[PDB]
Amino acid sequence: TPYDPLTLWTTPDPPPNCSLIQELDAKLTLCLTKNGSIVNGIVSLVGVKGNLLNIQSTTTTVGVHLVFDEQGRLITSTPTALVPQASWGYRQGQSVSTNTVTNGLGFMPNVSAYPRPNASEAKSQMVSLTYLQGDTSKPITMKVAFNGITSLNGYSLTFMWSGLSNYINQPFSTPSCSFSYITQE
Amino acid sequence: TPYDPLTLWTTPDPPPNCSLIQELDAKLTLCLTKNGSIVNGIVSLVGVKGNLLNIQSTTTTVGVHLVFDEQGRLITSTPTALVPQASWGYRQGQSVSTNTVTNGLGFMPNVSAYPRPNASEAKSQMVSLTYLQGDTSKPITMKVAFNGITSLNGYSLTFMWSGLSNYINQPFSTPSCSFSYITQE
Amino acid sequence: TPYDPLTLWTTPDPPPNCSLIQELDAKLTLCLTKNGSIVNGIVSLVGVKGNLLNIQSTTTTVGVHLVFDEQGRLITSTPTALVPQASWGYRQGQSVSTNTVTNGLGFMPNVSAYPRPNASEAKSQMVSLTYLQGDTSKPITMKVAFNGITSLNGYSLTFMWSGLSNYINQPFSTPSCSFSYITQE
Repeated sequence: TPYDPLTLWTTPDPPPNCSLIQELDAKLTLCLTKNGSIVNGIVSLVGVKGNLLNIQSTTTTVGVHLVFDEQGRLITSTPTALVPQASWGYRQGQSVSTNTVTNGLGFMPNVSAYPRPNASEAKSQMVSLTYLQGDTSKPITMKVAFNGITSLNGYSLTFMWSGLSNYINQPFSTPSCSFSYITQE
Repeated sequence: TPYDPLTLWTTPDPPPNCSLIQELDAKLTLCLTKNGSIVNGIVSLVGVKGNLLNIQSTTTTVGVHLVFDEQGRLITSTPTALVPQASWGYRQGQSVSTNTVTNGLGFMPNVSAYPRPNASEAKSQMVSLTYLQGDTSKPITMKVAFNGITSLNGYSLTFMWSGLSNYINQPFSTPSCSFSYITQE
Repeated sequence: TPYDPLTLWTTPDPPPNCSLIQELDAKLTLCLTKNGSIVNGIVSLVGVKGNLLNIQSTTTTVGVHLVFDEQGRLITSTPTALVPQASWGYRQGQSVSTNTVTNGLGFMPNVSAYPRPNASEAKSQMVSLTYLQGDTSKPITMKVAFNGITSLNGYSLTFMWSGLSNYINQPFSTPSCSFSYITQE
Protein backbone atom coordinates (compact mmCIF):
# COMPACT_ATOMS: atom_id res chain seq x y z
CA THR A 1 0.00 0.00 0.00
CA PRO A 2 1.32 3.46 -1.03
CA TYR A 3 2.29 6.13 1.48
CA ASP A 4 0.12 9.11 2.39
CA PRO A 5 1.58 12.49 1.23
CA LEU A 6 -0.79 14.42 3.51
CA THR A 7 0.38 12.58 6.60
CA LEU A 8 3.59 12.65 8.57
CA TRP A 9 3.91 10.76 11.85
CA THR A 10 6.11 8.73 14.19
CA THR A 11 3.99 5.55 13.78
CA PRO A 12 0.97 4.85 16.07
CA ASP A 13 2.95 3.28 18.94
CA PRO A 14 6.61 4.30 18.91
CA PRO A 15 9.15 2.65 21.20
CA PRO A 16 10.91 5.18 23.41
CA ASN A 17 12.08 7.83 20.91
CA CYS A 18 13.09 11.03 22.67
CA SER A 19 16.02 11.84 24.88
CA LEU A 20 14.67 14.83 26.81
CA ILE A 21 16.60 14.48 30.07
CA GLN A 22 18.15 11.01 29.77
CA GLU A 23 18.46 8.59 26.79
CA LEU A 24 15.17 7.53 25.23
CA ASP A 25 13.37 8.64 28.38
CA ALA A 26 10.11 9.56 26.65
CA LYS A 27 7.70 8.08 24.14
CA LEU A 28 6.51 10.72 21.67
CA THR A 29 3.45 10.08 19.47
CA LEU A 30 2.97 12.76 16.82
CA CYS A 31 0.70 12.81 13.80
CA LEU A 32 0.64 15.84 11.50
CA THR A 33 -1.94 15.90 8.69
CA LYS A 34 -2.30 18.58 6.02
CA ASN A 35 -5.75 20.00 5.42
CA GLY A 36 -5.18 22.78 2.91
CA SER A 37 -3.61 25.81 4.59
CA ILE A 38 -4.00 24.08 7.91
CA VAL A 39 -2.35 21.12 9.58
CA ASN A 40 -4.38 19.31 12.22
CA GLY A 41 -2.11 17.50 14.68
CA ILE A 42 -2.30 15.26 17.74
CA VAL A 43 0.55 14.56 20.18
CA SER A 44 1.08 12.54 23.35
CA LEU A 45 4.06 12.12 25.63
CA VAL A 46 4.58 9.39 28.23
CA GLY A 47 7.66 9.10 30.40
CA VAL A 48 9.47 5.78 30.75
CA LYS A 49 12.68 6.90 32.48
CA GLY A 50 13.90 8.95 35.42
CA ASN A 51 12.24 12.26 36.25
CA LEU A 52 9.63 11.54 33.61
CA LEU A 53 8.56 8.49 35.62
CA ASN A 54 8.78 10.51 38.83
CA ILE A 55 8.51 14.28 38.46
CA GLN A 56 10.95 16.20 40.65
CA SER A 57 10.64 19.73 42.03
CA THR A 58 12.87 20.95 39.21
CA THR A 59 10.76 19.21 36.57
CA THR A 60 8.61 22.33 36.37
CA THR A 61 8.08 22.03 32.60
CA VAL A 62 8.48 19.22 30.07
CA GLY A 63 9.19 20.20 26.50
CA VAL A 64 10.08 18.84 23.11
CA HIS A 65 11.61 20.74 20.20
CA LEU A 66 11.29 19.61 16.58
CA VAL A 67 13.59 21.60 14.31
CA PHE A 68 13.17 21.69 10.55
CA ASP A 69 15.38 23.02 7.78
CA GLU A 70 14.60 25.39 4.92
CA GLN A 71 12.71 22.62 3.11
CA GLY A 72 10.82 21.47 6.21
CA ARG A 73 13.05 18.45 6.88
CA LEU A 74 13.43 17.40 10.51
CA ILE A 75 16.97 17.88 11.85
CA THR A 76 17.82 15.06 14.26
CA SER A 77 20.65 17.23 15.58
CA THR A 78 20.00 18.48 19.11
CA PRO A 79 17.89 20.43 20.20
CA THR A 80 15.63 18.00 18.29
CA ALA A 81 13.92 15.64 20.73
CA LEU A 82 13.58 12.85 18.17
CA VAL A 83 16.66 10.65 18.07
CA PRO A 84 18.53 10.42 14.71
CA GLN A 85 17.16 6.93 14.15
CA ALA A 86 13.60 7.06 15.39
CA SER A 87 10.95 6.72 12.68
CA TRP A 88 9.49 10.00 11.37
CA GLY A 89 7.78 10.66 8.06
CA TYR A 90 4.99 9.71 5.66
CA ARG A 91 2.42 7.20 6.89
CA GLN A 92 2.41 3.91 5.01
CA GLY A 93 0.23 1.30 6.64
CA GLN A 94 1.15 1.27 10.33
CA SER A 95 4.69 2.31 9.46
CA VAL A 96 6.77 5.10 7.87
CA SER A 97 7.78 5.22 4.19
CA THR A 98 11.45 5.63 3.26
CA ASN A 99 10.61 8.37 0.78
CA THR A 100 11.93 11.79 1.80
CA VAL A 101 9.45 14.58 2.48
CA THR A 102 9.12 16.62 -0.70
CA ASN A 103 6.20 18.77 0.43
CA GLY A 104 7.40 19.68 3.90
CA LEU A 105 6.58 23.37 3.54
CA GLY A 106 2.98 22.30 3.44
CA PHE A 107 3.70 20.98 6.94
CA MET A 108 5.82 23.82 8.28
CA PRO A 109 4.31 26.78 10.20
CA ASN A 110 4.00 29.93 8.07
CA VAL A 111 6.87 32.34 8.96
CA SER A 112 5.00 35.41 7.72
CA ALA A 113 2.27 34.57 10.23
CA TYR A 114 4.83 33.18 12.70
CA PRO A 115 8.20 35.02 12.45
CA ARG A 116 11.50 33.38 13.39
CA PRO A 117 12.47 36.23 15.80
CA ASN A 118 8.94 36.78 17.21
CA ALA A 119 8.93 33.48 19.11
CA SER A 120 7.43 35.41 22.02
CA GLU A 121 4.53 37.04 20.18
CA ALA A 122 1.18 35.67 21.38
CA LYS A 123 0.23 34.57 17.87
CA SER A 124 3.24 32.21 17.57
CA GLN A 125 1.53 30.09 20.22
CA MET A 126 -1.57 28.03 20.80
CA VAL A 127 -2.16 27.46 24.51
CA SER A 128 -4.52 25.07 26.26
CA LEU A 129 -5.32 23.51 29.62
CA THR A 130 -5.09 19.75 29.89
CA TYR A 131 -4.70 17.08 32.54
CA LEU A 132 -1.75 15.03 33.75
CA GLN A 133 -2.37 11.32 33.19
CA GLY A 134 -5.86 12.32 32.07
CA ASP A 135 -6.95 12.92 35.67
CA THR A 136 -9.24 15.96 36.05
CA SER A 137 -7.57 16.76 39.38
CA LYS A 138 -4.12 17.21 37.86
CA PRO A 139 -4.35 20.21 35.49
CA ILE A 140 -1.33 21.35 33.45
CA THR A 141 -0.69 23.65 30.51
CA MET A 142 0.38 22.72 26.98
CA LYS A 143 2.01 25.52 25.01
CA VAL A 144 2.79 24.89 21.37
CA ALA A 145 4.98 27.52 19.71
CA PHE A 146 5.92 27.93 16.06
CA ASN A 147 9.29 28.95 14.63
CA GLY A 148 10.30 29.81 18.17
CA ILE A 149 13.72 28.24 17.83
CA THR A 150 14.67 28.23 14.15
CA SER A 151 17.83 29.00 12.18
CA LEU A 152 17.31 32.08 10.00
CA ASN A 153 16.26 29.69 7.20
CA GLY A 154 14.32 26.87 8.87
CA TYR A 155 11.23 25.97 10.92
CA SER A 156 10.09 24.49 14.25
CA LEU A 157 7.42 23.23 16.64
CA THR A 158 7.78 23.26 20.39
CA PHE A 159 5.61 21.58 22.97
CA MET A 160 5.60 22.78 26.55
CA TRP A 161 3.56 21.21 29.36
CA SER A 162 3.89 23.41 32.45
CA GLY A 163 2.45 23.34 35.94
CA LEU A 164 4.01 20.04 36.98
CA SER A 165 5.64 20.87 40.34
CA ASN A 166 2.25 20.22 41.96
CA TYR A 167 2.64 16.57 40.99
CA ILE A 168 5.99 15.43 42.40
CA ASN A 169 6.93 11.73 42.39
CA GLN A 170 4.20 11.10 39.83
CA PRO A 171 4.64 9.75 36.30
CA PHE A 172 4.56 12.41 33.56
CA SER A 173 2.20 11.41 30.78
CA THR A 174 -0.23 13.53 28.79
CA PRO A 175 -3.50 12.62 27.09
CA SER A 176 -3.67 12.60 23.31
CA CYS A 177 -3.44 16.37 22.70
CA SER A 178 -4.58 18.31 19.66
CA PHE A 179 -3.31 21.51 18.04
CA SER A 180 -3.34 23.22 14.60
CA TYR A 181 -1.58 25.92 12.55
CA ILE A 182 -1.39 27.86 9.25
CA THR A 183 1.08 26.27 6.86
CA GLN A 184 4.01 27.98 5.20
CA GLU A 185 2.87 26.55 1.89
CA THR B 1 -21.07 10.26 -6.13
CA PRO B 2 -24.13 11.84 -4.40
CA TYR B 3 -22.46 11.78 -0.97
CA ASP B 4 -19.29 12.46 0.99
CA PRO B 5 -17.43 9.16 1.56
CA LEU B 6 -15.23 11.14 3.97
CA THR B 7 -17.95 12.07 6.41
CA LEU B 8 -20.29 10.16 8.71
CA TRP B 9 -22.91 12.17 10.60
CA THR B 10 -26.25 12.00 12.41
CA THR B 11 -27.56 14.80 10.13
CA PRO B 12 -27.40 18.51 11.17
CA ASP B 13 -30.52 18.73 13.36
CA PRO B 14 -31.56 15.21 14.53
CA PRO B 15 -34.54 14.51 16.86
CA PRO B 16 -33.98 12.77 20.21
CA ASN B 17 -31.88 9.72 19.31
CA CYS B 18 -30.30 8.42 22.49
CA SER B 19 -31.49 6.63 25.59
CA LEU B 20 -28.93 7.27 28.32
CA ILE B 21 -30.96 6.88 31.52
CA GLN B 22 -34.54 6.58 30.31
CA GLU B 23 -35.81 6.07 26.75
CA LEU B 24 -34.97 8.87 24.30
CA ASP B 25 -33.71 11.50 26.72
CA ALA B 26 -31.10 13.15 24.54
CA LYS B 27 -30.14 14.65 21.18
CA LEU B 28 -26.72 13.74 19.91
CA THR B 29 -25.38 15.68 16.93
CA LEU B 30 -22.16 14.11 15.68
CA CYS B 31 -19.94 14.78 12.68
CA LEU B 32 -16.80 12.71 11.95
CA THR B 33 -14.73 13.99 9.03
CA LYS B 34 -11.63 12.18 7.80
CA ASN B 35 -8.55 13.98 6.53
CA GLY B 36 -5.60 11.67 6.04
CA SER B 37 -4.56 9.94 9.24
CA ILE B 38 -6.82 12.10 11.43
CA VAL B 39 -10.52 12.58 12.11
CA ASN B 40 -11.80 15.98 13.09
CA GLY B 41 -14.85 15.65 15.26
CA ILE B 42 -17.58 17.89 16.60
CA VAL B 43 -20.09 16.60 19.11
CA SER B 44 -22.95 18.12 21.03
CA LEU B 45 -25.39 16.75 23.55
CA VAL B 46 -28.65 18.29 24.72
CA GLY B 47 -30.63 16.55 27.45
CA VAL B 48 -34.37 16.40 26.79
CA LYS B 49 -35.77 13.81 29.23
CA GLY B 50 -35.61 13.24 33.00
CA ASN B 51 -32.29 13.85 34.79
CA LEU B 52 -30.97 15.43 31.61
CA LEU B 53 -33.43 18.33 32.03
CA ASN B 54 -32.77 18.58 35.73
CA ILE B 55 -29.44 17.52 37.12
CA GLN B 56 -29.66 15.54 40.36
CA SER B 57 -27.23 15.57 43.25
CA THR B 58 -26.15 12.09 42.22
CA THR B 59 -26.00 13.00 38.54
CA THR B 60 -22.23 13.43 38.59
CA THR B 61 -21.45 12.51 34.99
CA VAL B 62 -23.14 12.05 31.64
CA GLY B 63 -21.63 9.94 28.89
CA VAL B 64 -22.38 8.34 25.55
CA HIS B 65 -20.45 5.45 24.06
CA LEU B 66 -20.52 4.39 20.42
CA VAL B 67 -19.28 0.90 19.57
CA PHE B 68 -18.28 -0.33 16.07
CA ASP B 69 -17.75 -3.81 14.63
CA GLU B 70 -14.48 -4.96 13.03
CA GLN B 71 -15.30 -2.98 9.89
CA GLY B 72 -16.13 0.31 11.55
CA ARG B 73 -19.89 -0.18 11.36
CA LEU B 74 -21.88 1.15 14.29
CA ILE B 75 -23.61 -1.55 16.31
CA THR B 76 -26.87 -0.02 17.54
CA SER B 77 -27.26 -2.00 20.74
CA THR B 78 -26.11 -1.30 24.29
CA PRO B 79 -23.81 0.24 25.30
CA THR B 80 -24.14 2.24 22.05
CA ALA B 81 -25.99 5.49 22.73
CA LEU B 82 -27.73 6.00 19.37
CA VAL B 83 -30.92 3.90 19.02
CA PRO B 84 -31.71 1.61 16.02
CA GLN B 85 -34.03 4.18 14.40
CA ALA B 86 -31.37 6.90 14.45
CA SER B 87 -29.82 8.45 11.34
CA TRP B 88 -26.12 7.66 10.83
CA GLY B 89 -24.06 7.34 7.69
CA TYR B 90 -22.28 9.47 5.13
CA ARG B 91 -23.32 13.03 4.51
CA GLN B 92 -25.40 13.54 1.38
CA GLY B 93 -26.66 17.07 1.26
CA GLN B 94 -28.34 17.63 4.63
CA SER B 95 -29.33 13.96 4.87
CA VAL B 96 -27.60 10.63 5.42
CA SER B 97 -26.90 8.13 2.64
CA THR B 98 -28.42 4.67 2.91
CA ASN B 99 -25.26 3.15 1.42
CA THR B 100 -23.30 0.94 3.78
CA VAL B 101 -19.92 2.09 5.01
CA THR B 102 -17.20 0.41 2.96
CA ASN B 103 -14.42 2.54 4.44
CA GLY B 104 -15.28 2.30 8.14
CA LEU B 105 -11.78 1.58 9.34
CA GLY B 106 -10.78 4.94 7.91
CA PHE B 107 -12.92 6.51 10.64
CA MET B 108 -11.92 4.19 13.51
CA PRO B 109 -9.52 5.12 16.34
CA ASN B 110 -6.17 3.38 15.85
CA VAL B 111 -6.00 0.24 18.08
CA SER B 112 -2.24 0.27 17.97
CA ALA B 113 -2.30 3.94 18.97
CA TYR B 114 -5.23 3.33 21.33
CA PRO B 115 -5.19 -0.28 22.71
CA ARG B 116 -8.29 -2.19 23.80
CA PRO B 117 -6.90 -3.16 27.23
CA ASN B 118 -5.13 0.18 27.91
CA ALA B 119 -8.32 2.26 28.14
CA SER B 120 -7.21 3.95 31.37
CA GLU B 121 -3.98 4.98 29.71
CA ALA B 122 -3.82 8.74 29.33
CA LYS B 123 -2.99 8.34 25.62
CA SER B 124 -6.27 6.61 24.86
CA GLN B 125 -7.82 9.88 25.96
CA MET B 126 -8.34 13.44 24.87
CA VAL B 127 -9.49 15.56 27.82
CA SER B 128 -10.26 19.22 28.34
CA LEU B 129 -12.23 21.90 30.11
CA THR B 130 -15.52 22.87 28.50
CA TYR B 131 -18.58 24.76 29.78
CA LEU B 132 -22.16 23.70 30.53
CA GLN B 133 -24.69 25.23 28.12
CA GLY B 134 -21.84 27.28 26.70
CA ASP B 135 -21.60 29.35 29.88
CA THR B 136 -18.02 30.41 30.72
CA SER B 137 -19.03 30.71 34.39
CA LYS B 138 -20.02 27.03 34.46
CA PRO B 139 -16.86 25.04 33.65
CA ILE B 140 -17.17 21.25 33.24
CA THR B 141 -14.67 18.63 32.11
CA MET B 142 -15.04 16.48 29.03
CA LYS B 143 -13.14 13.26 28.30
CA VAL B 144 -13.21 11.49 24.93
CA ALA B 145 -11.76 7.95 25.17
CA PHE B 146 -10.84 5.71 22.25
CA ASN B 147 -11.33 1.91 22.25
CA GLY B 148 -12.24 1.46 25.93
CA ILE B 149 -15.62 -0.22 25.48
CA THR B 150 -14.91 -2.54 22.52
CA SER B 151 -15.32 -6.23 21.70
CA LEU B 152 -11.99 -7.73 20.56
CA ASN B 153 -12.65 -6.91 16.90
CA GLY B 154 -14.59 -3.75 17.60
CA TYR B 155 -13.88 -0.07 18.09
CA SER B 156 -15.46 2.64 20.21
CA LEU B 157 -15.82 6.31 21.12
CA THR B 158 -16.87 7.44 24.58
CA PHE B 159 -17.89 10.93 25.70
CA MET B 160 -17.93 11.70 29.42
CA TRP B 161 -18.84 15.03 30.97
CA SER B 162 -18.12 15.38 34.67
CA GLY B 163 -18.11 17.86 37.52
CA LEU B 164 -21.79 18.34 36.87
CA SER B 165 -22.74 17.70 40.48
CA ASN B 166 -22.50 21.45 41.16
CA TYR B 167 -25.39 22.47 38.86
CA ILE B 168 -28.36 20.79 40.55
CA ASN B 169 -31.70 21.16 38.76
CA GLN B 170 -30.11 22.90 35.78
CA PRO B 171 -30.67 21.39 32.26
CA PHE B 172 -27.80 19.34 30.69
CA SER B 173 -26.73 20.87 27.40
CA THR B 174 -23.13 20.85 26.14
CA PRO B 175 -21.63 23.33 23.64
CA SER B 176 -20.32 22.14 20.30
CA CYS B 177 -17.28 20.14 21.31
CA SER B 178 -14.33 19.52 19.03
CA PHE B 179 -12.05 16.48 19.16
CA SER B 180 -9.94 14.17 17.01
CA TYR B 181 -7.80 11.03 16.93
CA ILE B 182 -5.36 8.92 14.89
CA THR B 183 -7.44 6.64 12.65
CA GLN B 184 -7.02 2.88 12.27
CA GLU B 185 -6.68 2.80 8.52
CA THR C 1 -5.84 27.04 -10.59
CA PRO C 2 -3.19 29.15 -8.72
CA TYR C 3 -5.25 29.81 -5.58
CA ASP C 4 -6.63 27.30 -3.08
CA PRO C 5 -10.44 26.94 -3.22
CA LEU C 6 -10.34 25.29 0.23
CA THR C 7 -8.88 28.20 2.16
CA LEU C 8 -10.33 31.58 3.08
CA TRP C 9 -7.97 33.82 4.99
CA THR C 10 -6.64 37.32 5.50
CA THR C 11 -3.06 36.44 4.45
CA PRO C 12 -0.63 35.58 7.30
CA ASP C 13 0.78 38.99 8.36
CA PRO C 14 -2.03 41.55 7.69
CA PRO C 15 -1.93 45.26 8.65
CA PRO C 16 -4.49 46.63 11.14
CA ASN C 17 -7.76 45.50 9.53
CA CYS C 18 -10.04 46.20 12.49
CA SER C 19 -11.43 49.29 14.19
CA LEU C 20 -12.94 47.75 17.32
CA ILE C 21 -12.63 50.56 19.88
CA GLN C 22 -11.25 53.21 17.49
CA GLU C 23 -10.14 53.27 13.84
CA LEU C 24 -7.70 50.51 12.82
CA ASP C 25 -6.94 49.62 16.43
CA ALA C 26 -6.56 45.86 15.92
CA LYS C 27 -5.09 43.24 13.57
CA LEU C 28 -7.31 40.19 12.97
CA THR C 29 -5.71 37.06 11.48
CA LEU C 30 -8.21 34.47 10.30
CA CYS C 31 -7.86 31.27 8.31
CA LEU C 32 -10.76 28.96 7.36
CA THR C 33 -9.91 25.64 5.72
CA LYS C 34 -12.56 23.31 4.39
CA ASN C 35 -12.12 19.61 5.20
CA GLY C 36 -15.33 18.06 3.97
CA SER C 37 -18.29 18.59 6.29
CA ILE C 38 -16.20 20.41 8.93
CA VAL C 39 -14.04 23.54 8.84
CA ASN C 40 -10.80 23.98 10.78
CA GLY C 41 -10.25 27.66 11.64
CA ILE C 42 -7.53 29.56 13.49
CA VAL C 43 -8.26 32.96 15.03
CA SER C 44 -5.78 35.53 16.26
CA LEU C 45 -6.27 39.11 17.47
CA VAL C 46 -3.85 41.75 18.82
CA GLY C 47 -4.53 45.39 19.69
CA VAL C 48 -2.34 48.24 18.47
CA LYS C 49 -4.23 51.47 19.27
CA GLY C 50 -6.22 52.93 22.12
CA ASN C 51 -7.91 50.97 24.88
CA LEU C 52 -6.82 47.72 23.26
CA LEU C 53 -3.37 48.43 24.64
CA ASN C 54 -4.82 49.09 28.07
CA ILE C 55 -7.65 46.90 29.24
CA GLN C 56 -10.22 48.77 31.35
CA SER C 57 -11.78 47.55 34.57
CA THR C 58 -15.11 47.15 32.73
CA THR C 59 -13.67 45.63 29.56
CA THR C 60 -14.48 42.00 30.26
CA THR C 61 -14.97 41.16 26.60
CA VAL C 62 -13.28 42.14 23.37
CA GLY C 63 -14.42 40.75 20.06
CA VAL C 64 -15.10 40.85 16.37
CA HIS C 65 -17.97 39.79 14.11
CA LEU C 66 -17.72 38.64 10.52
CA VAL C 67 -21.01 38.70 8.66
CA PHE C 68 -21.48 36.82 5.39
CA ASP C 69 -24.39 36.79 2.93
CA GLU C 70 -26.63 34.26 1.18
CA GLN C 71 -23.62 33.00 -0.81
CA GLY C 72 -21.06 33.00 1.99
CA ARG C 73 -19.45 36.28 0.95
CA LEU C 74 -18.14 38.89 3.38
CA ILE C 75 -20.17 42.05 3.91
CA THR C 76 -17.65 44.77 4.76
CA SER C 77 -20.16 46.87 6.66
CA THR C 78 -21.25 46.99 10.32
CA PRO C 79 -21.17 44.81 12.42
CA THR C 80 -18.35 43.27 10.38
CA ALA C 81 -15.04 43.97 12.07
CA LEU C 82 -13.00 43.71 8.83
CA VAL C 83 -12.86 47.14 7.18
CA PRO C 84 -13.67 47.37 3.43
CA GLN C 85 -10.02 47.59 2.41
CA ALA C 86 -8.92 44.54 4.43
CA SER C 87 -7.71 41.51 2.43
CA TRP C 88 -10.06 38.55 2.40
CA GLY C 89 -10.67 35.75 -0.05
CA TYR C 90 -9.13 32.52 -1.33
CA ARG C 91 -5.54 31.90 -0.32
CA GLN C 92 -3.22 32.55 -3.26
CA GLY C 93 0.45 32.29 -2.40
CA GLN C 94 0.93 34.50 0.65
CA SER C 95 -1.77 36.86 -0.54
CA VAL C 96 -5.38 36.42 -1.63
CA SER C 97 -6.99 35.61 -4.99
CA THR C 98 -9.17 38.19 -6.73
CA ASN C 99 -11.75 35.57 -7.71
CA THR C 100 -15.09 36.14 -6.03
CA VAL C 101 -15.83 33.26 -3.69
CA THR C 102 -18.05 30.87 -5.63
CA ASN C 103 -18.49 28.47 -2.76
CA GLY C 104 -18.82 30.61 0.35
CA LEU C 105 -21.44 28.25 1.75
CA GLY C 106 -18.92 25.45 2.05
CA PHE C 107 -17.23 27.63 4.66
CA MET C 108 -20.41 28.82 6.27
CA PRO C 109 -21.80 27.39 9.56
CA ASN C 110 -24.70 24.97 8.91
CA VAL C 111 -27.97 26.78 9.76
CA SER C 112 -29.67 23.53 10.60
CA ALA C 113 -26.96 22.82 13.15
CA TYR C 114 -26.71 26.43 14.27
CA PRO C 115 -30.12 28.21 13.93
CA ARG C 116 -30.46 32.01 13.79
CA PRO C 117 -33.10 32.36 16.53
CA ASN C 118 -30.86 30.11 18.67
CA ALA C 119 -27.50 31.91 18.98
CA SER C 120 -27.88 31.55 22.77
CA GLU C 121 -28.22 27.77 22.44
CA ALA C 122 -25.25 25.84 23.77
CA LYS C 123 -24.87 24.02 20.45
CA SER C 124 -24.52 27.30 18.59
CA GLN C 125 -21.41 27.91 20.67
CA MET C 126 -17.95 26.30 20.88
CA VAL C 127 -16.05 27.38 24.02
CA SER C 128 -12.53 26.95 25.42
CA LEU C 129 -10.04 28.09 28.00
CA THR C 130 -7.09 30.00 26.59
CA TYR C 131 -4.48 32.54 27.71
CA LEU C 132 -4.11 36.33 27.35
CA GLN C 133 -0.91 37.05 25.45
CA GLY C 134 -0.35 33.29 25.69
CA ASP C 135 0.76 33.56 29.31
CA THR C 136 -0.14 30.38 31.22
CA SER C 137 -0.96 32.52 34.23
CA LYS C 138 -3.40 34.77 32.43
CA PRO C 139 -6.26 32.41 31.49
CA ILE C 140 -9.35 33.61 29.63
CA THR C 141 -12.09 32.19 27.43
CA MET C 142 -12.94 32.27 23.74
CA LYS C 143 -16.42 31.86 22.44
CA VAL C 144 -17.17 31.29 18.78
CA ALA C 145 -20.90 31.62 18.18
CA PHE C 146 -22.51 30.41 14.99
CA ASN C 147 -24.96 32.57 13.02
CA GLY C 148 -25.67 34.86 15.97
CA ILE C 149 -25.73 38.11 14.05
CA THR C 150 -27.11 37.57 10.54
CA SER C 151 -29.63 38.90 8.06
CA LEU C 152 -32.20 36.11 7.75
CA ASN C 153 -30.32 34.98 4.63
CA GLY C 154 -26.90 35.57 6.09
CA TYR C 155 -24.35 33.63 8.08
CA SER C 156 -21.79 34.74 10.65
CA LEU C 157 -18.84 34.04 12.91
CA THR C 158 -18.56 35.84 16.24
CA PHE C 159 -15.42 35.55 18.35
CA MET C 160 -15.51 36.84 21.90
CA TRP C 161 -12.63 36.74 24.39
CA SER C 162 -13.78 37.27 27.98
CA GLY C 163 -12.45 37.25 31.51
CA LEU C 164 -10.22 40.20 30.70
CA SER C 165 -11.53 42.73 33.26
CA ASN C 166 -9.08 41.39 35.82
CA TYR C 167 -6.04 42.32 33.72
CA ILE C 168 -6.47 46.09 33.67
CA ASN C 169 -3.78 48.22 32.02
CA GLN C 170 -2.52 45.25 29.99
CA PRO C 171 -2.20 45.15 26.19
CA PHE C 172 -4.82 42.88 24.69
CA SER C 173 -3.26 40.02 22.73
CA THR C 174 -4.43 36.45 22.15
CA PRO C 175 -2.66 33.31 20.98
CA SER C 176 -3.72 31.60 17.73
CA CYS C 177 -6.92 29.88 18.78
CA SER C 178 -8.49 26.85 17.17
CA PHE C 179 -12.19 26.31 16.49
CA SER C 180 -14.29 24.39 13.96
CA TYR C 181 -17.88 23.72 12.88
CA ILE C 182 -20.25 21.83 10.54
CA THR C 183 -20.58 23.40 7.11
CA GLN C 184 -23.77 24.45 5.31
CA GLU C 185 -22.76 22.63 2.17
